[PDB]
Amino acid sequence: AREITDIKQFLELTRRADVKTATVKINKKLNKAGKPFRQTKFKVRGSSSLYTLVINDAGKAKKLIQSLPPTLKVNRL
Amino acid sequence: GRVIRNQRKGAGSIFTSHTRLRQGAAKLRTLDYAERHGYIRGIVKQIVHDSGRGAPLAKVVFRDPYKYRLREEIFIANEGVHTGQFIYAGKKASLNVGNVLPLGSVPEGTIVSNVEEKPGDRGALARASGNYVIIIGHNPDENKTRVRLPSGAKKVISSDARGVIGVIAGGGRVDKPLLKAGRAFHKYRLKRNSWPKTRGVAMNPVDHPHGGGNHQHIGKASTISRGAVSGQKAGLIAARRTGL
Amino acid sequence: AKRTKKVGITGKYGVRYGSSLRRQVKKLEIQQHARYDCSFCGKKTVKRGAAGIWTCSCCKKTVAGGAYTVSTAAAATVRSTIRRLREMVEA
Amino acid sequence: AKFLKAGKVAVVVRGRYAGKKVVIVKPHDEGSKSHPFGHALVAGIERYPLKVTKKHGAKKVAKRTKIKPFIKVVNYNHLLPTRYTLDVEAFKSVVSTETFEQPSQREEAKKVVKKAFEERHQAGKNQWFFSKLRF
Amino acid sequence: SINQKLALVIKSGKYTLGYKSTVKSLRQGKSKLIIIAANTPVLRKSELEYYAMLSKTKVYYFQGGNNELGTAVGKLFRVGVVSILEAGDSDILTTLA
Amino acid sequence: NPLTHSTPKNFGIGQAVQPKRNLSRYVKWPEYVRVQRQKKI
Amino acid sequence: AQRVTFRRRNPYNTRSNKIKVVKTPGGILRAQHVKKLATRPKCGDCGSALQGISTLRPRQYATVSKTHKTVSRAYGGSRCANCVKERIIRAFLIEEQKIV
RNA sequence: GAUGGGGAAGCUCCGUUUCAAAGGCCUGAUUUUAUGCAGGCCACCAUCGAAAGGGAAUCCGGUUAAGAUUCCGGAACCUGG
RNA sequence: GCUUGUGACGGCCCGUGAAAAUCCACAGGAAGGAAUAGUUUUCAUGCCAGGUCGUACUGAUAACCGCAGCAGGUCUCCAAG
RNA sequence: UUGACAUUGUGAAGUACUUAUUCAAUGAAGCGGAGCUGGACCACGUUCUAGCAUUCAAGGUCCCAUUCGGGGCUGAUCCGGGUU
Ligand SMILES: [Cl-]
Ligand SMILES: [Mg+2]
Ligand SMILES: [Mg+2]
Ligand SMILES: [Mg+2]
Ligand SMILES: [Mg+2]
Ligand SMILES: [Mg+2]
Ligand SMILES: [Mg+2]
Ligand SMILES: [Mg+2]
Ligand SMILES: [Mg+2]
Ligand SMILES: [Mg+2]
Ligand SMILES: [Mg+2]
Ligand SMILES: [Zn+2]
Ligand SMILES: [Zn+2]
Repeated sequence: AREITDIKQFLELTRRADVKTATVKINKKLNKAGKPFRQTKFKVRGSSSLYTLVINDAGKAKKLIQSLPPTLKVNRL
Repeated sequence: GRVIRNQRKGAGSIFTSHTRLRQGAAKLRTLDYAERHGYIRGIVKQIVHDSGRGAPLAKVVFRDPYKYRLREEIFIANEGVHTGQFIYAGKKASLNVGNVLPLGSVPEGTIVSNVEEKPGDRGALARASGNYVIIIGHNPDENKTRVRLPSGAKKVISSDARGVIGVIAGGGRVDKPLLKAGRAFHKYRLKRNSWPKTRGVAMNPVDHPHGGGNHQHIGKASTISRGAVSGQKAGLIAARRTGL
Repeated sequence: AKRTKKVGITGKYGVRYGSSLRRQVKKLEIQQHARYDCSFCGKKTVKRGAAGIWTCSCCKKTVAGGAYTVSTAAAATVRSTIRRLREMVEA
Repeated sequence: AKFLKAGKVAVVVRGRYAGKKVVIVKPHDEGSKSHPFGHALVAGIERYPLKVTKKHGAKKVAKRTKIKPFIKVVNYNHLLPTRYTLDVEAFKSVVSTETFEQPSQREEAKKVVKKAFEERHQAGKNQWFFSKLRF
Repeated sequence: SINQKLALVIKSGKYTLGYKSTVKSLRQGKSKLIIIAANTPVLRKSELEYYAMLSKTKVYYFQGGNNELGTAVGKLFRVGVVSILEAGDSDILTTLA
Repeated sequence: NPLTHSTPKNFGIGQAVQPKRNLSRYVKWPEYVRVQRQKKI
Repeated sequence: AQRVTFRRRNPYNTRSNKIKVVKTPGGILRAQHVKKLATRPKCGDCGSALQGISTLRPRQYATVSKTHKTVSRAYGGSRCANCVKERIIRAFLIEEQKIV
């Protein structure tokens, strides 16, 4: 129900000690007037709120997936 | 016969006053130390309509002499009183419209309204719109004051009784005809259940002393003595004279 | 263009209630719906609320007055009487 | 015939300081590059000292006599001039146009004004200036 | 006759009409006389007097409302206060007016 | 001396709120108190 | 042409039973019960609406922060700026007149 | 419609703040135990009376032979602590 | 365009068109408070709990009342071309 | 409705008093008498303005035994306990 546009605060949420699950959603959407691109959403399940980070660049998306904490339950699709 | 209409009103079941929308009882301040020795200043906050009353009302705020707060008083507004005006009440108040003074501290011919019959009853006389009391004499030795009432009667009142300088606002109301039954209906909708009225000669003998007969007529003199009992006092009670 | 000859504002009553009664209402209806000068701000912005209540559109001030006019003839006389008697007790 | 001088005491009429007494330090009648209107550089009181009686001990008197000052550029139309006056030579040099538009220089001026106000309040003079207006 | 004296200063002197412009002239010291309408609210009237006292300015109280003061100046709108910047060929400043 | 000031209050009519005074003459006593006093009178 | 019904037991059109028609993600029309609209706080002196104050039902003011319920000035959430200005001017002038 | 009071042989009647000594929440004082004792505050003085008046807070999707804004999944909000 | 909500206005009254619970702001300045240390749970995040009773169905030319599966009577919301 | 008796007492002369009884108000606040100050028997803190008025009250003075404060008188005249 809440959206974050900063990567630095996103990583802080993943180690908030109350976060246990997360999901990755891949969307195939069309841009303004170009070829289709893949859009990914990172959703962090907090105690009170769900935080969604959306990034449209697949190059930076791959790095963020790897950098996720190994102790966090991550659901792919 | 059965109980007649005017007898049934004393039970007060459907004949009580409709007081939901009333602003409150209109009274002067309680006679206190400041009133009887000096004066106290109040401020008019607003002038508002009161349901069932022709004359408008004024909300005046005074300070409490004995503790830190404000006190609200509901007065009957005189002509010329406006919002934001200072009101002075007491023995040493000035002779200005809206001020409350004892009847013994004003000159001859002064026009007053909301006059106390006795000191401290907080206003009994000259309350309807456009009415006033004329002060016509003083009796300093007997501490009395002679006044003229709206009905024309002359009354002797204590000089310590209070009154408000001026005439009750809203005058001239009764000069405009109601012009139809609908406006009469709404007038008494906010007063009491006394309208419309059925004539007694239109009823049956069981209902009214004027009822019955093969013609619609009274049949006996409509002047009824003061000594008659309930159920008989219908018509002109203790009339000294009749006719135009 | 003139729409009525003599009824004026009482044309809303049609032919009812009698000409004499309609004439009496016409005189008082014009007064109560009229616009009056304000003695506090000098503008022509005083109209009636309920009977006896007169409020100025500007300067947000309300004055108690007559049922259908701001000031009655009787109240004007009272002001003169109070003024005359006031000057006889202070000077 | 002009009373908007460098010692006149005025009352602020608007702007988070309404009802607070102030003294003019430097007036600018014919506008400036900014504030294209008549304005003055003023220093006033944000927290008036509390009333002190003879029952209060030495520890409590000092706490109750503290004064919180402020510096502000005010339009002439937002000031209400008075007849009182207060000398400004003790802190005239620190309150200026260069003092403003700089966060570091604002606080340095305010602590200078604080010392002057407290010493003025001691050995009671300009008592009307240190008395909070009731409204 | 104040009306005739006030008329002469209109066509030969410099005046100032309105509350805001009068206060601005008082702060600048260019005012020599202020005329206040009778129906001016007391709070505003007392404020003008306080400004006049600080600036050492003579005050005259007109015997009429804002409608009458506007007509005397020669305008079709109401005027609550008049500020005289400099008299022309009139002697309003040196007389009772 | 340089900090304390004298601010007398005005307790006249229309002035500051009246101070607390002894009102024993005006106390609305219980009924049994009044009866035993009025019996003496 | 889809028709809707009330979602509570009250079947009458009172002030507390007002509805709005919305379309759901399921693709159908459904009534939505709406609360009564709020009223702006008014000035204590002149009665006009106060600038800079949130408009909410009385109980909702306990949930919002104080910055939404006041203005950084004397009488912030009680009197408007013009009425506060009149109070200060009147207070100064009257007290000066008392001395003289 | 109780109480305080006044009626009535009595069943009961009047009246609702009334000719009444009408009641309790902030904490200080105590480290014997739990609340005696010290300034002040407040005097408003039962209770009943609306499934259409006033009113703190939830939505979508799915699910049964028959239940759902109540169950399931997901996503929120309020109050008290 | 239809239905409905809402805003700024205008007309009308000898008619001017509820109350209380409850929530908030301000005025006031009693106390409480820092330098090797304190305070704000009206900023954010995190923890726990939320009782009791109603909830099926008809709502009418057959589930209500008229002796009945009676052409009568019985309050209201949604409204396509 | 009118008269008589009871409630029903106190003083004077050819109406007077107070306590019974009756009416009214105030969360029973300033009553009665005297004494100061002023004026000529009366007054004895408040009238341009829609502000403000509350912490046994500041000040003065006398005590505690100094510590963060407490206690009298005065400020705010005495007398009678008849709420008016
Ligand atoms: Cl009848
Ligand atoms: Mg018949
Ligand atoms: Mg008969
Ligand atoms: Mg007969
Ligand atoms: Mg409801
Ligand atoms: Mg009963
Ligand atoms: Mg109940
Ligand atoms: Mg079902
Ligand atoms: Mg159901
Ligand atoms: Mg049956
Ligand atoms: Mg049956
Ligand atoms: Zn006006
Ligand atoms: Zn305002």
